[PDB]
Amino acid sequence: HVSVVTPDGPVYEDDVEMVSVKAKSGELGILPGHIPLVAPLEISAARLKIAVSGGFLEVRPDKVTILAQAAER
Amino acid sequence: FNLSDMLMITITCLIVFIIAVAATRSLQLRPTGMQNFMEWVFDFVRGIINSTGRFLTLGVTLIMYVFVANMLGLPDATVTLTLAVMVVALTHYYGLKIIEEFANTLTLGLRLFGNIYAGEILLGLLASLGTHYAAIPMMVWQAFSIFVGTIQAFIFTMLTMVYMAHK
Amino acid sequence: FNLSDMLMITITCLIVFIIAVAATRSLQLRPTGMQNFMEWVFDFVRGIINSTRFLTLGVTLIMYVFVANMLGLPATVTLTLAVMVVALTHYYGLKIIEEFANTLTLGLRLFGNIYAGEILLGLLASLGTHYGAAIPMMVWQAFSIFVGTIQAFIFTMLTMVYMAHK
Amino acid sequence: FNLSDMLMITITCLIVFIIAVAATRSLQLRPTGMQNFMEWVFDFVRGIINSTGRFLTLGVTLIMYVFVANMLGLPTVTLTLAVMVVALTHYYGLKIIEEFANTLTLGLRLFGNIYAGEILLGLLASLGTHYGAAIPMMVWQAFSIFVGTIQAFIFTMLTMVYMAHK
Amino acid sequence: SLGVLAAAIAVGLGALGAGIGNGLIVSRTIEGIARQPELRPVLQTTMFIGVALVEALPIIGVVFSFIYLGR
Amino acid sequence: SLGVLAAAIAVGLGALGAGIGNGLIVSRTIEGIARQPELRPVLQTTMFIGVALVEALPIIGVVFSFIYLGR
Amino acid sequence: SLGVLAAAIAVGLGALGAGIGNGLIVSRTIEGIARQPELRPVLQTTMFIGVALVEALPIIGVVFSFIYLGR
Amino acid sequence: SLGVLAAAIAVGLGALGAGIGNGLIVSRTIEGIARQPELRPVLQTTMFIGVALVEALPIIGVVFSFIYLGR
Amino acid sequence: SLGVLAAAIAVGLGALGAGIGNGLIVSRTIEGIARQPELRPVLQTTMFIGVALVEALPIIGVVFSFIYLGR
Amino acid sequence: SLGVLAAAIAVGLGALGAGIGNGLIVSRTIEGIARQPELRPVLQTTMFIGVALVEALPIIGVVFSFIYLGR
Amino acid sequence: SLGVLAAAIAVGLGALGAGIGNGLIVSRTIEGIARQPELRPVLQTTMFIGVALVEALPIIGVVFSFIYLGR
Amino acid sequence: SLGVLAAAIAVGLGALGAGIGNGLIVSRTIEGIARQPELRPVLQTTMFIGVALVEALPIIGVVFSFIYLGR
Amino acid sequence: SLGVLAAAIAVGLGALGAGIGNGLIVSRTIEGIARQPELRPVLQTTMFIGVALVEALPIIGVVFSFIYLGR
Amino acid sequence: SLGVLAAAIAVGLGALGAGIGNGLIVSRTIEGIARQPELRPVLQTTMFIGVALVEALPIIGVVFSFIYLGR
Amino acid sequence: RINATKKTSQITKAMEMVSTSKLNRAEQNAKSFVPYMEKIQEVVANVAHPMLVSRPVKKTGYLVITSDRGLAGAYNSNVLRLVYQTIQKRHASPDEYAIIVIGRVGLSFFRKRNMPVILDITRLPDQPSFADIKEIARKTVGLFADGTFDELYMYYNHYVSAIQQEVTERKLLPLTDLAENKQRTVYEFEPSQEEILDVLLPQYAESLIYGALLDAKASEHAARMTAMKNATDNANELI
Amino acid sequence: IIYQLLMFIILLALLRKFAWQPLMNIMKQREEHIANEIDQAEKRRQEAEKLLE
Amino acid sequence: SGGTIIYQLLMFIILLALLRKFAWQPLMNIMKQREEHIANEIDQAEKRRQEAEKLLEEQRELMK
Amino acid sequence: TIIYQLLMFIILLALLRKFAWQPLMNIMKQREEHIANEIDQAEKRRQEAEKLLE
Amino acid sequence: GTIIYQLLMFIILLALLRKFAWQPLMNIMKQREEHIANEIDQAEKRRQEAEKLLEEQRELMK
Amino acid sequence: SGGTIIYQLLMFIILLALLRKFAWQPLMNIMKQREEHIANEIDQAEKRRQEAEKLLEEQRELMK
Amino acid sequence: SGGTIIYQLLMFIILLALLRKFAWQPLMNIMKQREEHIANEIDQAEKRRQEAEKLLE
Repeated sequence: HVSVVTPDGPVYEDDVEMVSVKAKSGELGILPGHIPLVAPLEISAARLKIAVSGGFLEVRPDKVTILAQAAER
Repeated sequence: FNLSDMLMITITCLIVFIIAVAATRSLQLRPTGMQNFMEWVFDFVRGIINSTGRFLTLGVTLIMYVFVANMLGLPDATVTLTLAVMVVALTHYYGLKIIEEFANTLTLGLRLFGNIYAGEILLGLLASLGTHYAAIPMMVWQAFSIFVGTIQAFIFTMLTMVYMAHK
Repeated sequence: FNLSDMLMITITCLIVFIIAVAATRSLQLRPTGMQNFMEWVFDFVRGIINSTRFLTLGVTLIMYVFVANMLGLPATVTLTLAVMVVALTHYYGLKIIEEFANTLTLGLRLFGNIYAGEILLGLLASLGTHYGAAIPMMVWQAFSIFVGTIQAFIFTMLTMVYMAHK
Repeated sequence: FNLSDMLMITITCLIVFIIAVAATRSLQLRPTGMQNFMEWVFDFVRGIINSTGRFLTLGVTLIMYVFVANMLGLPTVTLTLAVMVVALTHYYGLKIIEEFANTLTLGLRLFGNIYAGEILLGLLASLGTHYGAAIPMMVWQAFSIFVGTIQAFIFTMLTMVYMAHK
Repeated sequence: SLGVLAAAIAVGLGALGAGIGNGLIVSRTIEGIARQPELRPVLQTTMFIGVALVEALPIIGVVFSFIYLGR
Repeated sequence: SLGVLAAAIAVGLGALGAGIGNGLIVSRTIEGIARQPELRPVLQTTMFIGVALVEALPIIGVVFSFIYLGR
Repeated sequence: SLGVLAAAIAVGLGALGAGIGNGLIVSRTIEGIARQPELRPVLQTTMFIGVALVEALPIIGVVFSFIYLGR
Repeated sequence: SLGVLAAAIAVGLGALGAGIGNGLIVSRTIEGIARQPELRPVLQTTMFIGVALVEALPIIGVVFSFIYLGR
Repeated sequence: SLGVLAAAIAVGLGALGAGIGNGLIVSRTIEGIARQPELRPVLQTTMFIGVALVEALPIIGVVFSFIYLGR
Repeated sequence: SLGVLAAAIAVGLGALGAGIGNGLIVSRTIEGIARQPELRPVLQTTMFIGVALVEALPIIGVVFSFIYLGR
Repeated sequence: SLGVLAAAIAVGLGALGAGIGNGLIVSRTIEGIARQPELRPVLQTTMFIGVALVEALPIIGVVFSFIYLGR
Repeated sequence: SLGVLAAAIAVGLGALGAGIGNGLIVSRTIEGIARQPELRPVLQTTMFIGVALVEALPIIGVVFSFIYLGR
Repeated sequence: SLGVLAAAIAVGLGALGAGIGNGLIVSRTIEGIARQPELRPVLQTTMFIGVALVEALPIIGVVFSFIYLGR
Repeated sequence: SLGVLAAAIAVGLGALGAGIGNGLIVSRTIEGIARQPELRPVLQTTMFIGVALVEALPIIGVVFSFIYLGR
Repeated sequence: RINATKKTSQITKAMEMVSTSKLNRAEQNAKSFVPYMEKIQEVVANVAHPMLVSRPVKKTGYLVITSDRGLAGAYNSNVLRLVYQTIQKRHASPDEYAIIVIGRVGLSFFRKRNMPVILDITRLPDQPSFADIKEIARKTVGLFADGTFDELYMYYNHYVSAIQQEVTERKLLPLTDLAENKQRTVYEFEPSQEEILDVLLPQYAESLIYGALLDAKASEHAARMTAMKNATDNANELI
Repeated sequence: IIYQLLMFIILLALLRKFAWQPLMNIMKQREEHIANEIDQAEKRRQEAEKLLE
Repeated sequence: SGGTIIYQLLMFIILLALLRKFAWQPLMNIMKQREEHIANEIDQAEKRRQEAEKLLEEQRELMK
Repeated sequence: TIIYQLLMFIILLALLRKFAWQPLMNIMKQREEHIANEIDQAEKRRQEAEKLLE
Repeated sequence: GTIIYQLLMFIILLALLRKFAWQPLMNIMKQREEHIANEIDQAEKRRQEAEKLLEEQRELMK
Repeated sequence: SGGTIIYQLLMFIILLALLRKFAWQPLMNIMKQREEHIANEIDQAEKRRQEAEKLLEEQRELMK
Repeated sequence: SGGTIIYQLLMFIILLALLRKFAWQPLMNIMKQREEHIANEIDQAEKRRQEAEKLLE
């Protein structure tokens, strides 16, 4: 699951086999089975295979959730 | 002069001639066969130039020439030095720092020549060992020497493009 | 045979025997003094074994090597001890050659550590007698004793892990 | 005695005296020109002392004298100065001999920097005279003077740190 | 006959330096491509140009060693 | 005479450099696979090309050392 | 006859080059083991293949040193 | 004789390599233990296996050095 | 006689320094580029000032070595 | 006759390797201690274990130097 | 006699040191410029003074080597 | 004759090994102080203890160097 | 009489050590200023005091080398 | 005789070791100061403590080298 | 008289029904807001600095919650009374009497009492969105970060039952009471922990500023509905 | 340098010039296919708008 | 060395044949992938134009 | 010398074991058994008391 | 002379180390013994309290 | 009396002229900035004193 | 070595004392007087402001 969550509510909760995202430290390519880590987003348009405008990125080998506010498809 | 070197240079010129003629023998809308490979290599050099139009022409000619130069060695320093000098002069005319840059260009040409001579020396040592007396090791040596020559040609083209862009 | 080595071995065995007798002079539910020290060495060796049947063998080996290193304060034996330990580990249960060399290397390392300490102490004592560095001599003896204690612990741990692997 | 060294020391002393006289020719609430430079250097040394009052005057004179010595070279004493500085630092308030060794090493390092600069300048001048790299010679004098200045400030900072530690 | 020894020493030094440089570069680009797979073409291109630049000097060293051995 | 020792030192330095090279190389690719388990074959192939690329020069050095020893 | 010197220095250089390589190899493997224990078999296999690859040139150097000592 | 110097050089090189490798191993084990405080057993077994493989070469080097010194 | 050996050691040390320099440079730049995929041209430019600054001295060393070998 | 310098280089190399190993050991263990104030006795005990492990080859090298000097 | 070898050794060691220093300096400036591009000018300047600082002893070494060769 | 040269270099690498050794010992000390100042005393005890073993091997060399000088 | 050779060797070793030291110091302060532009004056004053501190001893080494060359 | 060469070798090795040690010891300090600027006084305390400990070996080494040169 | 009281009862009952419908509408958002809070709490607990420790206090801001319109029983009055009592008790100095208001009635009361309003916001919809409060939350958190105050507090009513609107208080002060999660999982940091925490802390603060206000809106709607039902019954029995 | 100049002039001239002339016959055709498709799509959209009107 | 040169040429020819025996498939696959990409790029535009024309005809018929 | 040393070491180890280590192990096992018996008695008494109260 | 000098040095070292090592070793041994005794008498007191509670519960039920 | 001293003096003179022509402004503006800061502090103090005196006089006049 | 170390130390001490008593005491005294004058001006301004406030009250 690559479900994103906003204070108003969820937006998308589909499954995926590829994740890409631009973070403040740099670009990241996330794959299933990745080590848990934390990285902050900086007004980036995350792409799966939507916009975030400020938020946090957490990864778990099971699933990845991108919590942020003001996110639209 | 060097009669053998002149004959070899003429041989590479003729080889490039027939290769280009065969590549552009027929014109159509869908490049296939040799035309497909020509389109692919043209796209590759165009992308390299964009990363680092007018100069893509002689860039392609130089790439093909060094490819042929690496090619016939499988079966010279003056030529490499002259080519490096001509490339440096063309880059300067297109537009101790200058002396240093010329030294680096000469060093790059000498490095390509040294790779060629390293391959030649390995082949000669293998031939001498055969005369004294390794088909698979000879095959591996020929393969990786041709591979290294191709990468050296690509690196020389990229360095020339970078120097031209800087100038 | 080596008369001096035999005498030293006999002295170390006697010292270990009297130490064990004094530690086990009496038994009770409250260990104090020497009994407390024996309890704490037993707990430490048990914890080491658990981290890495042979507990009493390890305790006896630790006591023997500690007494041997302490006696030096005032190579054949080390090789024999290493060979016996390797044989016991093998019987309890290229690459084999390297594994066999490793135990001899550990034994030789312990032997060389004690030999270097003894040689340095003897040279310093002879130099001081001929022409008195009491503080540096005491520091050197304390450093050698500490190094021997760490070497004894390392040898015990190495024997334990080798036995566990075997 | 060293007549040339004594004459050079007297020359630097006279230069320092006349520089101080020019700097303190007049006193008021508005520092300008030479007074502006004197105020700037006084503020800099005061800030350095605060980072690392009573010894501020000594620091000012030592900095001025070492700057004059570096400037003069453009056209034993160092050991004596280092010994005097170490003695003053000790009297203000193997560790002691180690600290004396570091002080002597710092003095010898400054001396070696000046000596190497002078030797290089002399060799370059002799080579140019015999068979004239005016621009490289000027560059050489430039960074030799610059390095001497940084060495002077480094020595002042080290002396201040030693005095604070003492 | 010390020229042979001199040439061998130069060749060995050049080989060690080239090995160190190539190891550093390719080890770093391994993590470079491991962090984000999508950049592989660019990373491999700069990979190859960098290793060529690194190996440039060792070829000159080998040529000089051969010349010295011949002399 | 000295050619044998010249070849010996040449091969020794070549081997030392190559060893540092592939050691760094394997350490970095192992860190990479630890980072992202899903890229195992591509990391393996990149390390496989890299080791040959770095080790190319020491083989030439060894060949030159053998030639010198023969001389 | 410095053949003994040549062989010994070659062997020493080979061992010195090898050891640092193997250690730097296994260090990152144990780091990955600490980071994510679930991949112990694959990191073990990669470790062993890395050490096997690294300890190749020193072996050839050792045999060459033995040959040189014989000669 | 000269063979004594050769053997000493080989022994020194082997000792330096083994020290570097095993120091790196034990430092990385300390780092791993600090990172994860409950993996001490497996970390220790990996430590011992790593130092064993690292020091494998030095023993053979010492044996060859002794043989050369005897020669 | 000794002049050729002096020249050889000079060029060898120069090659060592040069290679280590630009290898470290291009490795760190690969890491930075993989960190930030964009802004490639500025780093690709700084490549060559860095390499020239690193390699300035060894060319003078090689020239001096050739001069000494002449004597 | 000339075994004195052999013994000297042996002890010097052994000491240098031991120093590097110990420096790495203490650096990493105190870094871990700073990272986590607890488990201090565990860290110290493991660091002494590592020190005893590393100080193995140099001692044997010193003994070898002693017997070589005797010869 | 030995003056040529002395000058070559001095020049080579100076080149090695200068290469190391410049390599580290411009590699870290590339790292910083990749971190934040805004301060590009001040990093370039500071790296200018850094290069000037590091490349000071090798010049004196070259001058002393020339003097010794003359002697 | 050569003993004085042997003895002088015996303390040579020992000083180099000790200096290169404890250099990393104190660099990590400040890192813990910078990360956390409340643990200043506990870090100082470890570093003071650690440097003793770092310089332990060179102490064996210098005394042995004096013996070599006498012979 | 090899005195010039000894002096040049000492000068070269000092130059290499100084080069490494200034490279490390100035690279670290470059990283610092890139991290935090605000502390620039403090970073530069620490830069100069540190570079003077490290370069101190090689100056004494060069002076001793000149003395030995004279002798 | 050889005493001058021995003394110069000892001085050079000690200088290289001291320079490397001082550079490594001081490198992290700029980063620490940039991270917390408030710990400036205690950071200078650990500046001037331990640097003398590192440099103590070079001073004794050069003193012994001067003694050997005096012979 | 009869017609007037009948009309008043009718209109009061109708708008009480509207209030109940608004309560029902707000309950959906209150129930749907949880997952963001759960995720951020888990992440903060896993990961864990200026705003993480206390300091020598010098001033304290007092956030309060009220309603744009009145016509409530105790919602806009109990919080004001409690806040005034605790202020007059603790914050003896006017410098420490710093306050922040969000409701029109509270604004009027504090203007009458002559209190130093620092920042204020009014004219908010019945069901607000994030962007309408984000600016105020960012301003307050930036003020706290720069250090104008040294302690933060919120006063409001928490919805526990339709007829029971309990009043309570929380602490937006430097974070101390963090509930450690049972499954403590250790993550890595790409841009390092210092920057990670420095970026996450304002996110947590401006998320904690929510939840409380949703509960306050639900409580005020419940109080309105209950008071108007009581008034309607009183009018019916009087008629 | 005369023979090298002749060879390089030929390589930059004549042969490669004609080859670049023929490669255009494929590249421009491939581009013009998409260009004509886009133009036809625009014409069809205009026809649809006219039908809507 | 006429015989050595001939032997080297024969060995190089055999090496080229052996390398081709394993490298003919990958290079041909890469060329086929490029050709398929170009063909798909052309066919997408052709299909889009045809669909637009058909939609225009349908809209005109509906309008009539 | 090696064979005699090994035989003496083996004999001394066996004698020390069978003389004190077996008695020392017996004493340690007795202490552990006493502690375990006390713990088991406490647990049984607590369980019986809880059952009686319930 | 050398043997007696070494013996005197060893005796002086033991005397010096006695004062610096008696306190730490004795403190550690005392702490270990105190922990063991704490475990033992905690178990004994828990057993006695359990027996007393059982007797009290039986009396209360009776 | 060799020409080395004269050559060194000429080189020093040329270096001094170049250094002056290339660095007169950087030192001059720094000195002027320090002097301007001191003058600004003095003028601020004087203006504050004058304003305080004027305010006291105005308050006295208003009271009277 | 030499015998000018004592003379150099005596000259340094004499130069220190003479430079101090000739310029350093006057320059430091002038700087202290300027600082004290600035402080006195600030204090006088504060006193004038306090007097103005008292007169207003």
